[PDB]
Amino acid sequence: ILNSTLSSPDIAGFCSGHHHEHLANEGSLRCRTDWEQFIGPIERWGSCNPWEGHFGAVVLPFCKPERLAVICYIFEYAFLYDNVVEYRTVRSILGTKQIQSKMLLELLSIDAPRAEVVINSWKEMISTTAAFNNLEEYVDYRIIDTGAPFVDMLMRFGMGIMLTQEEQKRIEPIVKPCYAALGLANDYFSFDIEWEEFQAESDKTTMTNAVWLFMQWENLNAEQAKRRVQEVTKQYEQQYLRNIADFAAGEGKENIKLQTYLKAQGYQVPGNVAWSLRCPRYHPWLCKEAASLLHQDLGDEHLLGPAEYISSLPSKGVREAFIDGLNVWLVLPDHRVNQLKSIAQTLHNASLMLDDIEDHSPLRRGRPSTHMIFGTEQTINSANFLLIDVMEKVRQLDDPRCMDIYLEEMRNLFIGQSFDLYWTRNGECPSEEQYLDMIRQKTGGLFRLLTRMMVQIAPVQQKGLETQLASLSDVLGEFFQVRDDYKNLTLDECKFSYPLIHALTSQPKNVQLRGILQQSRSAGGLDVPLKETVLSHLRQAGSIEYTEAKMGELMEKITDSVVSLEGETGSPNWVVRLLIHRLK
Amino acid sequence: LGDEHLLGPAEYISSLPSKGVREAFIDGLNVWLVLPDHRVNQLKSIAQTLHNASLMLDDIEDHSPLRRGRPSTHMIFGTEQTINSANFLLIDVMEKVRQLDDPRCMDIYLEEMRNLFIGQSFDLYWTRNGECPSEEQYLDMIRQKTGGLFRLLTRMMVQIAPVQQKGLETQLASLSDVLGEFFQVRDDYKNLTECEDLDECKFSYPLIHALTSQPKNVQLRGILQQSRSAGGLDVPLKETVLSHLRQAGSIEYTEAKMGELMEKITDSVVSLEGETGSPNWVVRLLIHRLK
Amino acid sequence: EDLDECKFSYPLIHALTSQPKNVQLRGILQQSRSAGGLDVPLKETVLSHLRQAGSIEYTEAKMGELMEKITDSVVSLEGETGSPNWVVRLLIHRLK
Repeated sequence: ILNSTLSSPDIAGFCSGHHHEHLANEGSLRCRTDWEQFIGPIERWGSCNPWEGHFGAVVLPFCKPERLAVICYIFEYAFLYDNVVEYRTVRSILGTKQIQSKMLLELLSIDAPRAEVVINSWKEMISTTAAFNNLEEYVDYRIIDTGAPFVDMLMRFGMGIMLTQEEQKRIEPIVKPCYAALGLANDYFSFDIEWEEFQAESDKTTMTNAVWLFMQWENLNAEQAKRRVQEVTKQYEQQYLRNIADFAAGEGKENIKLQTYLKAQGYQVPGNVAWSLRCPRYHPWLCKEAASLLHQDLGDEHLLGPAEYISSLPSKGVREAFIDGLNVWLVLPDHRVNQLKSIAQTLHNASLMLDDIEDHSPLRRGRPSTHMIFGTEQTINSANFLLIDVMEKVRQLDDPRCMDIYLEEMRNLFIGQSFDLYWTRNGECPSEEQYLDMIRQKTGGLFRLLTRMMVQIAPVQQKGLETQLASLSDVLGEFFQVRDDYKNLTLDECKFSYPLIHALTSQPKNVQLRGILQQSRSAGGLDVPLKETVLSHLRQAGSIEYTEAKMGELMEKITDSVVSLEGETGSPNWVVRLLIHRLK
Repeated sequence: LGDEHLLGPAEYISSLPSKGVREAFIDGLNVWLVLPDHRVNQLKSIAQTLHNASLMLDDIEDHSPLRRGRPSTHMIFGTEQTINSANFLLIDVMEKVRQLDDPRCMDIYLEEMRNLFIGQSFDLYWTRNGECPSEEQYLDMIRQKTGGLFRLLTRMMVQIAPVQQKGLETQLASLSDVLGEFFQVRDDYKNLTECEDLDECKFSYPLIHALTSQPKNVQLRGILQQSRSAGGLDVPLKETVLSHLRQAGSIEYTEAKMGELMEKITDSVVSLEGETGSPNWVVRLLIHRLK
Repeated sequence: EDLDECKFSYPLIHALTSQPKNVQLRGILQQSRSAGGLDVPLKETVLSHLRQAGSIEYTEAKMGELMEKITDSVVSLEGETGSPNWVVRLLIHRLK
């Protein structure tokens, strides 16, 4: 039911084929006031056209009045949005953002369905915008460069109707006359000014416009450049009705909606034609009387809990005693010495707490493990928070760059433990060199962190020898890992270890060993006497002998690096000598 | 030796599509504060990274094989490897924080990532041991767990921004606490209306109103115990639970606090707008989008 | 069912042979062993990683090149025997 109640041909050689006013007119006006508020000063006459129709006045008088005011807001906005597309800089982005959201808030206020396609079409049109040969390829350029699909979807929003894609492909050739018309029809009048702007566009490439190409494509100047447009548009309008007659003879014999929708889509071509004839937007001189007309117109426990248990178990006390030794070489105040020992004790408890979960270890030190009294996940939280509690203490000891050292020896710490976990789930034997670098940056990483923090916040003069202590920490981090593997063999997770790499690198025909390992990774844990066999093979191939060739080589390089420090710095330290002896 | 098996879990959780809730909110607070554009993107990486560390851990404690469709990280890369890379993303974040060029920004970060972890500790009690919480303890657990990533972004965003503006933190922080309630309560309501809401024996808002009032419903406290023994109820069982909560009216008492939360959120935006005097339509594009 | 026990097939071998750093593929084929059954959501993911790495494209080559060797060899046997085998072509044709 098209309402002509409020909706009131040879144009320039071609073209053979709203009463709410202020509700629409002022609705457009609000846009200009709002846009100047946010974006920038008002400019070239908008969709208004006092005599031949303020866009929607003639272009779409059939839009439902209630949405039309917002559609006129859109009509102005779509114009205004293009009108400029045709601290302050970020505010301009901010100025964009807000008034950008003003439409959606208002547009989604009326209804969802029609907006959906319209929303999708709108950004699609903009995306399409961002050597002419024939007429049709520029039509493909300007079918969506006019915004017409979005506009006729906005016209489909005009009466708030949808065009299903099956019918769309059906009407795609049916509306192709009009779809291609909006291309050619728009240029004709726009060209008259666009080429005036084109003649001022200087840097212009081949000017994207049907008409101006026609002056020089085949040297059919103006009246003949019109004539091909006339040959297009006078036909394209007759052809529109001719195809609408074909539509009337075919798809739209009594097709109700698309018949009334092509009726509105039939006033589209005359609506832009009537609009383009005498608009101040296109003829600025009218602006003054046009403007003159407008002048007339919840606790603490349950998080610290798991940390209390693992910090109250019988400890060996190695990491805590390494700092006790180096301090004699390094000399730092007692207040700052206990601080680091608290950091070392906390961080070490974080590593062990995540261990038993990541190696199924049901007990440690002979007592129940920490993931059996508080749960598997409540333990992970406590670990992920102790990593934050250490950072609060790192700041506390006064230094700006002591934290960057912590943030580096913790990336290296985690980089190595990732590799170990790979080699144990996706069973894969690492090489001897690749195993030595993993235990280098996963056990010695904590020793490095305690070393490079002490050698940085010490009362100066202990910076030249920094490298040497980093060598001790690196050569000693290895020692613990290659000494634990013998203390642990004299595998319940079948963890690849230093003796075991030698076994499966010296006999690549020891089928039995691969089969006491794979039975351990599958059933879960080697059973009691099957471990007896695994010791036997390692005894028949060296391994046990070889591990004391590296426990010795390491034990000679530790004593070599200790000697250098003592002599180079005079003071003979004896805490480290006692610690080294008890380690043997 | 290399650096691939650590960042591996991070890349996978980043890949899967998302919503943009954390991202859009920062743009909403952007036009009340006039931040530069160089700092905001640096501020937006902390939101993506920290929310990703949350997800990888949360799936571990749910045993949910899939997130949104595509599989979870703890089923492609292993629980042990996904926990390790999760703790690395935390340390990675505290590198971006000191790249923001401010001393007390770090203090803010390690003050609201401790309240973000007390809330989770409580939430993991009430599911492993099976203790029905109180209605007010629960409403305090969510303002810290899911409303803690919001306060952390807010207070940081007002400390980095050009100072000028007075103690806007007072009203702006209060917005974050209430917005975290409208998000968790919504997630609970849009589970028992069509699920995995009860497959973890997870206590939600409907389930703490039907369990305190009607305190002799021996049927419900029997199907909430089968969950802890079978690792999740079956489809017919939940239709019994869902019909059980209707009689208690919990589905009706959840939609009553949701309206209050949307009223207190609306009021705060209006009151803080009358102060600044610059209508932030972006926050209203959000507000209608969650109704 | 081939991935249900992770029976190494031609496409899977080429995918792992080509990319040494497709950590995801290594991970899923371990989930297969650790649990016992590759679920459907994971099984769809495996197929995608092959296509992005080709693999399936490589399969057609051998599966078509093998057709070259047999077709050429059968003609050779056809000539020397002096008796046209039409029943081996039927088994061949009903196999394509």
